[PDB]
Amino acid sequence: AQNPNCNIMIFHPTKEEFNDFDKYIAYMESQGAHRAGLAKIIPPKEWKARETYDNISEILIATPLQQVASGRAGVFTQYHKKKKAMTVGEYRHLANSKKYQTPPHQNFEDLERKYWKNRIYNSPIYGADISGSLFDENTKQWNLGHLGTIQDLLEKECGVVIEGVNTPYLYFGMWKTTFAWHTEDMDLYSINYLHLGEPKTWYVVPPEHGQRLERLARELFPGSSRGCGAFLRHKVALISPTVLKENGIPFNRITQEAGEFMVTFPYGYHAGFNHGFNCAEAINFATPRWIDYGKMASQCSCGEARVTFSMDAFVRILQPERYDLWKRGQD
Ligand SMILES: [Zn+2]
Repeated sequence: AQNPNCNIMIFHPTKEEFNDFDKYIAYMESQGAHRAGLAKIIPPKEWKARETYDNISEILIATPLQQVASGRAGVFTQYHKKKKAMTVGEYRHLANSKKYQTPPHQNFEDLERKYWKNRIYNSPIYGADISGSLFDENTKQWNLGHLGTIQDLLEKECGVVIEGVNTPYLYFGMWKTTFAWHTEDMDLYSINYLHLGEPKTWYVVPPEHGQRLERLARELFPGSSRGCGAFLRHKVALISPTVLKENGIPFNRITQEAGEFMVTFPYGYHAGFNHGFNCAEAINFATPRWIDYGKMASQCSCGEARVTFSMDAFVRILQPERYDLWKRGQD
């Protein structure tokens, strides 16, 4: 069995190897990459997403979200308070202001320390789930707007034509911008490209140990667990690496820098934070190996994980018994 310790693996494809997305994902798995639940892919030196990032200031963040925490430093939830619209230009200026700018620090480990010590006492603001792409139309390899669709994958494997179409999303982040512990909708894969700016630190639990994380979360968020059998679908809960370690939860961490891809794997619980102003793009995708994960994915029916019409068909076909209950949760 490849990668038995479930380490996060890092890949350096050549130009040739970067020419077939599906084929390279299969190759990573053949090396045991998926056991970690996350991998890093460094593109070939000659590759670029786009020419420059000089004309992105006019993109609109219709609904910036201020992330307000409740709890204690290492075990907290956050909620999203809606702010007034701002351009990326305005957002960037805000990220860089005294109130929100990255503090001076020694290195990534020093910033991580400061994040977990201090995050709860501040409320950073971010631009989430903005439909769009910063990949140049002419970029042919690993263009996140040019991947095969989950709908076509599902139809190829199962022979059922379904409505829906998934497209990439943009994220604009600042120091302390926080991604709560979660797996992807329907436990899909995800791919995340960091277009520009400061790093993102990721935490990941191996898919084979996902239930250990769920068990701990039930204990640490007892009221949340009571209200919903799949409350991590709400994407509001944070647990520090110190608390994970204290409770024996297997996990790994890695820092993504601008110009790097990260792929998350079916049922890989992940969380993280932004080091400072950045912009990332992400999309879900599927392979034949995802199908069985999609069939077993936990669903929120309490109304607190509203997703989209796009997920309707996946629940409808892969989980007929859960569909009705899920649906009315969506109503
Ligand atoms: Zn719920």
